[PDB]
Amino acid sequence: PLIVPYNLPLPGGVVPRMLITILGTVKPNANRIALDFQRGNDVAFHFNPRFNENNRRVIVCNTKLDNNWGREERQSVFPFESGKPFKIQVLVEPDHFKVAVNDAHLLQYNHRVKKLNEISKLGISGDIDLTSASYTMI
Ligand SMILES: Cc1ccc(S[C@@H]2O[C@H](CO)[C@H](O)[C@H](n3cc(-c4c(F)c(F)c(F)c(F)c4F)nn3)[C@H]2O)cc1
Repeated sequence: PLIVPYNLPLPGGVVPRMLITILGTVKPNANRIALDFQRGNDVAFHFNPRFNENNRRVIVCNTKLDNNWGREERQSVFPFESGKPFKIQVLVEPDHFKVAVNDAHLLQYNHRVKKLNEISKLGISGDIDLTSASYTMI
């Protein structure tokens, strides 16, 4: 397995038609997972499965600008399961990141950070065994 937290450079930033694929297995009794598409210290797109937020499972998405988190976007469809292998696909579209988990569409996140070419790393952290993280153009 790859070492978590893992940094995946995104050379030249992201662009529409770029597909990022993350394969891993959720740890037993997981609490949290995060993907962080970063523009320097800013987080353009934070994708954060929470397994126990007041006894509910929820995906929280947000952006961090100058160390401040913005308005959260929440999704109660929750396709992750402790102990189980998953696939996350993040497709960059012109106006949003489009996320599918285990081949099922999950959510879209409209671009708040609009300098897509400056979003040039992806951090992967939290309660997973990370098998692979890669990108390709579709
Ligand atoms: C005013 C206010 C008060 C409380 C909060 S709570 C905050 O909410 C954010 C989304 O709006 C982020 O989720 C943020 N956050 C989570 C992580 C994280 C992770 F999600 C992992 F999965 C992980 F493995 C790890 F190491 C982490 F550090 N880092 N920052 C959270 O602290 C936010 C605003």
